[PDB]
Amino acid sequence: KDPYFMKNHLGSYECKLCLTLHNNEGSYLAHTQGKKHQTNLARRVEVKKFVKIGRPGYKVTKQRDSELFQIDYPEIAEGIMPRHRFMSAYEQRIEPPDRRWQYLLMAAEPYETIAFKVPSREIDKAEGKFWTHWNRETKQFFLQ
Amino acid sequence: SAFDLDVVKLTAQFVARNGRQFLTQLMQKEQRNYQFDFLRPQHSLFNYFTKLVEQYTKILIPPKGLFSKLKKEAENPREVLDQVCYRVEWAKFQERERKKEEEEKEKERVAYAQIDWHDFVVV
Amino acid sequence: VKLTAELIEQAAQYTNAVRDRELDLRGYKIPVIENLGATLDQFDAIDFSDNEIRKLDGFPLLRRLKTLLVNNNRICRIGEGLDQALPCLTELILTNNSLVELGDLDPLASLKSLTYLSILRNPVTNKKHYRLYVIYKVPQVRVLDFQKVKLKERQEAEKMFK
Amino acid sequence: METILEQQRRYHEEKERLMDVMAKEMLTKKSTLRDQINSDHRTRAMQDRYMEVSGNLRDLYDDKDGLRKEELNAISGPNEFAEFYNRLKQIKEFHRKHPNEICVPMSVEFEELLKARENPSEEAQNLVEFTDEEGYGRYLDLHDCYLKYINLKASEKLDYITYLSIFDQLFDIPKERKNAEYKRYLEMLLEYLQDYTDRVKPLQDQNELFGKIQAEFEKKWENGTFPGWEERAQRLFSTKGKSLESLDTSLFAKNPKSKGTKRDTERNKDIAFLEAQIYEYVEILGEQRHLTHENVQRKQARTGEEREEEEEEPYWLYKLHGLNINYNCEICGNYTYRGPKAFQRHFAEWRHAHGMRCLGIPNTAHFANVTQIEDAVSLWAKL
Amino acid sequence: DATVYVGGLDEKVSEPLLWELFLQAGPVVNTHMPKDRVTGQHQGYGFVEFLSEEDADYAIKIMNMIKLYGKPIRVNKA
Amino acid sequence: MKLVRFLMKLSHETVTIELKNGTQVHGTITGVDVSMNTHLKAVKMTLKNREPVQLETLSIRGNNIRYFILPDSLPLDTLL
Amino acid sequence: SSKMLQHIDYRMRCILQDGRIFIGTFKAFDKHMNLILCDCDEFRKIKPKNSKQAEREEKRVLGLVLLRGENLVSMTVEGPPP
Amino acid sequence: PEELQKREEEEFNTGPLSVLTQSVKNNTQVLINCRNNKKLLGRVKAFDRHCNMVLENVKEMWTEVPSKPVNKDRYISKMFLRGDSVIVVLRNPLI
RNA sequence: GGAUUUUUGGAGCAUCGACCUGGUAUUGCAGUACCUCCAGGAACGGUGC
Repeated sequence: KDPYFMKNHLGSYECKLCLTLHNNEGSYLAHTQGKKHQTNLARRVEVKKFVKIGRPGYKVTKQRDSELFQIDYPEIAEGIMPRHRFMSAYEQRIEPPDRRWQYLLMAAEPYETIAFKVPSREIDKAEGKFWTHWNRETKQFFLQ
Repeated sequence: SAFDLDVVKLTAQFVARNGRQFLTQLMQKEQRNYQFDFLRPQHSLFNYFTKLVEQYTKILIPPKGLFSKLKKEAENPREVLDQVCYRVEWAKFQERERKKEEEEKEKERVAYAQIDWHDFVVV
Repeated sequence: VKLTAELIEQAAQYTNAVRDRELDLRGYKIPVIENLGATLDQFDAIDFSDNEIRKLDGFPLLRRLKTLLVNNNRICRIGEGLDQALPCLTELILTNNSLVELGDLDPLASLKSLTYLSILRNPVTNKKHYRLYVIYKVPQVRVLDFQKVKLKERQEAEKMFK
Repeated sequence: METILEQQRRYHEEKERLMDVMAKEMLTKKSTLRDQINSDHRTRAMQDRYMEVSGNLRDLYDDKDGLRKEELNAISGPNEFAEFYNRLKQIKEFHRKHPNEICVPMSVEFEELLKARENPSEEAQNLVEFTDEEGYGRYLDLHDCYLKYINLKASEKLDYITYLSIFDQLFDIPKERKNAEYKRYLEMLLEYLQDYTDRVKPLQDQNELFGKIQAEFEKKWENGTFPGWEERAQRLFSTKGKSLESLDTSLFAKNPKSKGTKRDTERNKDIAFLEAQIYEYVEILGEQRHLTHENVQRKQARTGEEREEEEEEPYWLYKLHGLNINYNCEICGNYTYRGPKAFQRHFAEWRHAHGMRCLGIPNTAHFANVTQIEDAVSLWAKL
Repeated sequence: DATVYVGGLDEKVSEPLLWELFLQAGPVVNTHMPKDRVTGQHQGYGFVEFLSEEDADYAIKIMNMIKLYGKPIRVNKA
Repeated sequence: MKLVRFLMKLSHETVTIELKNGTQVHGTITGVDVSMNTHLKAVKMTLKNREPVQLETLSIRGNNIRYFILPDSLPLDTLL
Repeated sequence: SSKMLQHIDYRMRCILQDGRIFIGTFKAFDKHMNLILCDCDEFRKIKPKNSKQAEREEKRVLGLVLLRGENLVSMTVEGPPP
Repeated sequence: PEELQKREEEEFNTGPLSVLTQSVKNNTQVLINCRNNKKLLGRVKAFDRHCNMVLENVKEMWTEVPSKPVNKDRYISKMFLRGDSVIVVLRNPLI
């Protein structure tokens, strides 16, 4: 099984390892033994479906600070922290018109997501690890 | 960078012999027309250099060799081996805590990328 | 440029004209002689021509050495531990030096096997009774400055400085 | 010089770096016995260096008590600091950064990937302290001791198994006399056993163990360490029994017991100390002796092949294509080219275009064979 | 200044395809795609040199939201 | 069978070759030929009533070697 | 093997049967344990035959020396090729 | 070949070295005399035509004058003795 | 690599180099043992028996 000897479109034999040609069949088998042929041979989804959704009543309180929202949540009995994220109003269930604002929504696993619309462009940061906290001893979330 | 390091070491040696927070040997030198940019906290080296002053606190300890002599760290290899084993156990516990924090961050990233972002409720 | 093991290993070591192993180290201007123990006692003559050695000291223990060439240098002082490092030293070429006082040859008399000496072209030889002091200091030297010792010179050396 | 401020802080930083290196050596896992023995020897050398540094820093406290009254005084302060700053106001023309103020002790106490050895321990080798038959503490060489025992006994009726059975005893009857010529071989065997015990565990305190062995030999072995129920009390030096403790206490200070015998406590004390050290080495390293005896039995019970298996463990292409010919191109910064076709291919490339764009000439077909900058500028000005 | 580096492309992308993609924002004078001659596959990076630096900067700043074969293509100044 | 083939199949073995004129060289034998030429590296040679010197390399001939000494951890059945 | 040709053209010291040592540049050898030492020097120790006399070694250089295998005992490497 | 090996075995079993053939048959100790007046007592594990012997657990005894000379002896685990220094070989020693 | 040239073993005397003082002629171009002769003192060393 020689991977270099092939048949051309003229009824001959071609060796692509040394780039040689052979007319008859006796010259292709005799071209493997030699110095040039030897030199050429030597050179070469689960967590989303199991999440319970009961949609309880959230308790969010906003306060205009100057240099902050506080959400009171029940005991979740788990290490999963509620995540906050800022999204646009273009994606909705009914797609209502004149929706060109942004909304910061906080979502948890045993509870529903609470969303607050922000008319301003950029007045704060919606990062989870920058200006957010979640006290598990009192079970209260703070977003600044 | 040897002259700046020597000046920082001299400032850490002169500031460690003070009896108050603001009454030191470097606060009065700033008003004596002496340029000292290593005293401000905005510099990148001063946060190490004041830590070198903490090393001066290591020269200000009573068991550091000023009024007493250490016998467990100087005449007992078994105590040094036990301290090295305790340091290795503390490093292993810190690595396990870092692995647990990385696993918790991965679990939070998996839970945040699987929640529904279309259930909006404005109250 | 200081003297190290690389200057001695890269030097040309061959046979000299006196049928002895000699290593050529001319044109080096070494201010101090050190780390000369890399020869492993396989040489009999060491040349130190055209050097800036101020003092001939820092020599390791070499028993195979039999000739020292310190000519054309600026050696003003001489070391005291020269007999304990070269016990088989016989030839000493200390020509063209900066010796002014007569006390510089007092550590030179510690070598008992020394027979050849060369103190020519030196300021210590310009003073009076220099050859008599050299004969009275080291009596084992037979050839001093390409000249043999004399019986009358030895008698004048033994009579003077009594 | 700040001997109490800078030198003490440098010694504390060196001790902390040595402790961190020892913790990094102890926290890493081991795969071979020789590498573990080398790591233990490096840790013992680092502990000895840290103890020497602590002993050198602990002696720098005589002038500190006299200088503490002037250093902590409020009358002094910025005057000496200004004098030291004026003394350190020399020429700063030596533009050379030195980041090895703290990184050099961190790199000296570390190892490389090709060789797991420290920088002070780079010349250390396990083959200069242990033999090939010992296996770096795996077994003990007892062939020379057996040959010496066969030469001293002057008989060929003692094999290696008989010598291993005779050497396994600790408080039994000896095979030869105590005042015979076997004590000169027993002292050398005790010295070899002490050397093997010191080389098998370099991290253990050898001086404290030697002091404890000397205290056990002085306070216990010299006062009847083997009680009985002539059989009540026996002496190791005099080799005689005793009736009671009072008779042994009266005979301990006797004149034949002090210097009036050939095996008294004045001349035969070193032989008794060597016998006690050999007994302590046999009691402490009995597992290594049992492993060496098992290895000797496995080597004796095997054949020759099993013992041999156990003991072994082109110019023509450059001349035809026009290559290897130096050509200078003054357009692209007088670059070198090793071929006419290669230079013709690199002329219509990105490097020649970036070189010609600095002079202001566009990349066209008229400046393909242009080499000099003046001819290219004349061709650009003519068009 | 007139050359922009385009990265993040798949191996199935070709040089006429990249030229037709780059010609939507401006005519490119040259396009160099480094590829290994041993295997005959691209490296996923290329350099497009335009006729001016301002057009190349506009093509680099206007191709920040391009997606080819599911992969986002990044454009940087070079 | 000749005993030269048993001595030629020895590498990295710490042996001791005692010569004829009171000389004994102990070291790791690195090479052995059919003419009993023992080439060793980093050996210690002791002459008749002389101090034992240390040599980085040595090459003792066959006619000058008088006796040899091998350790006990060397089988003779597989080498013959 | 080729262990004898590995130390060629180096300053080797061959010990003779009479007790002398010839140190020279061993450039050529043969199968009969011969050596062609260029710029060689032979050193022979002399007997003191006294109580306070020390042991000396007289050394004399001869140049190119052809040492046969009947007198050579052991050769040791002493110096690299200059 | 096989005939030369059979001739060598016949010359070792029925020749002058046949007592050496007693050293490898019943594993008996032999006494070999050296050129330096050192008698080696011990059995021979391997031999050849050039009198090269391989001794195992041998004892070499000689006389060294410090007076009267003492019989300083040593014991070797394994040793090899060439045939050039072999002077007299005794099959059955006295003691 | 087992027997005459190499590798399976012959294991107080004589001679030479010097050291130290006196008289004597050659002033000369060459790759070398050596290198004019006589008298006195030696408490210098190497080899063989």
